[PDB]
Amino acid sequence: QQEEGKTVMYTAVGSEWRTFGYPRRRRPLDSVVLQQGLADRIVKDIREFIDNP
Amino acid sequence: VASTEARIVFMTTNYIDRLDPALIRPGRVDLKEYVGYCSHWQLTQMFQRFYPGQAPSLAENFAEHVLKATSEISPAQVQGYFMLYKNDPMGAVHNIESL
Amino acid sequence: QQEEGKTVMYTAVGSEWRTFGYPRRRRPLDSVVLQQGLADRIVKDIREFIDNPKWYIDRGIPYRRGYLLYGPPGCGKSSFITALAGELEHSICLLSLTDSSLSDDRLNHLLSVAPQQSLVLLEDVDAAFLSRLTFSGLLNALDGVASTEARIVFMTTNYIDRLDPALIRPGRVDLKEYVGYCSHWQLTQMFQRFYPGQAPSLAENFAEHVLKATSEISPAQVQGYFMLYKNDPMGAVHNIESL
Amino acid sequence: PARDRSYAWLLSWLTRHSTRTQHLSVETSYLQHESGRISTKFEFIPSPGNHFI
Ligand SMILES: Nc1ncnc2c1ncn2[C@@H]1O[C@H](COP(=O)(O)OP(=O)(O)O)[C@@H](O)[C@H]1O
Repeated sequence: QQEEGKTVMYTAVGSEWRTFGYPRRRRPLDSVVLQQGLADRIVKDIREFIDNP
Repeated sequence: VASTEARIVFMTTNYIDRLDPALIRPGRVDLKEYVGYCSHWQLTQMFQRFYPGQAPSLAENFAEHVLKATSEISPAQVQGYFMLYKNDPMGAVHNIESL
Repeated sequence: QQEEGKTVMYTAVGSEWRTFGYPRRRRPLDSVVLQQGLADRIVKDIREFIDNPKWYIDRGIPYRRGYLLYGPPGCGKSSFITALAGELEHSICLLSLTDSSLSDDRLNHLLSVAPQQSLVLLEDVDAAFLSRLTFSGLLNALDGVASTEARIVFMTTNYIDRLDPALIRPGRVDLKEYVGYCSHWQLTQMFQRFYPGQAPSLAENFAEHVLKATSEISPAQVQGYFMLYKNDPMGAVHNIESL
Repeated sequence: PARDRSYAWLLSWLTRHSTRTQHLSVETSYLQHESGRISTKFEFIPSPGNHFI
C-alpha cells in the first residue's frame, strides 16, 4: 500500500528502446472522458485480450 | 513476429481517409474507434471533474451554453478555457457567451 | 543544524545537464529587493504550485508552470531567480538559449531530461526568439513532455515587445512580472541592507536625493556606487550630488 | 529469516498493530538528493528479544 505505481514511456534511438526521462505518475483513467461508453468498450476488449491467453 | 507475447499496438490518426481499408483487418488493426468533439455528457462530466462539487443543473446549463456557442468544440479547448478561470466556476459560466 | 544548504547550478553541454563548477552558497532572499510585493507574490504563487500537486494530477493537466520576468538590464532578475531557487532548495539549470549550439530537438531533449527538483532558467529569450535558430520551435518544445514533475521554468528578457502574446498563455508563461528601476522603498531598503544600522531619515534623504538626481537608476548601479564608499555611509550620502 | 523480504513487512505490521510497544528499535531513512535537500524519517520496529502480541 505504501508504493504508488508509475508509467515508464520508452523512446527509441537507433534500433533500441530506451527509457525516455524518468518514471511518471499514473493519470487516473476517469480523468480522461472520451464518450458514453468508448472507454468502457476499449477497457473490456483489452481485458479480454489480456486475461485469455 | 508478434514479439514475446501480447503485442498490443495503438495507432492514432487525425483522419482515417488518408489510410486504407487494408489496415483494418484481423491480425492487424482490430477495433477502430472515433473520438470526436464533446457532447452534453462530456461537457457536464468535465465541469464536474475540474470543479469538485457544484450544482449539477449549473453544469448542465454550462454544457448547453457551450454546445449552442460552438459545434466543433474540442476537449483541449475546454481545458484551456477552464485554465483561464481556475477555481472560478461562476465566472467561467458567465463567460461562456464570451467564447 | 550543522549543515548549510547549497544551490547547484546545472549547465548543459551537448544534450546532457552537467554540474557547472562546485556548489555555491545560498544568497538570502531578502538581500534581493525587487519591489513592494513582487517577491511576495512570486513566492506565494510558487508555494501554491509546489504544495498542491493533487490539484493538477486529479484534473489531468501537466504539472508544469512557467514565469517570465521582463525589465531593464541590471534590475536583479537573475539574482532573484537564484535567491528563489535557494529558498525552495531547488537547483538551477542555466541555459543561454541565445547560443546557436542547440537546436529545437536539442532544446526539447534538454528540457525533457532536466534534473528533478530543479529550476530551468532561460535567459536572453528575446534574442533567439527574434531569429538551430528558431522561435516557434522553442514554444513547441515548451509544450512537450513536462519532465517528471513540477517543471518550473523561468525566462527573462530585457524587453517584452520583441516577444509575442502567444508566449503568455496557460500551459506556458503563467505569471509575467515587470522588474524596473528602483523606487523610494527600494532605495531605502538597499541603504538599510548595505549599511547595517543608521538613521532611517538619512536613508530616506538618500533615496530622495538619488530619485531627484536620476530617473532610470538601476539597482546594479546603486550597488556599484555603494562599493565606491564601502563602510562609508556619510561619504556616500554627501556624494549623491556627484552622481 | 532476514534475507526474505517478509521480515521488514512483518516488522512494520507489528509496529503498526501493537502501537504500545515499550521496547523499540529505530530505522532512519536518510537520503540527500541533488541540490542538497536532506530528507529524514524515523521508523520504529520491535527491539530484539521476546514480544507478546
Ligand atoms: N533588486 C536588487 N536587490 C539587491 N541587489 C541587486 C538588485 N538588483 C541588482 N542587484 C545587485 O546588482 C548586481 C548585478 O546584478 P545583475 O547580474 O545585473 O542582475 P540581473 O542580471 O538579474 O539584472 C548583483 O550582484 C546584485 O547583487
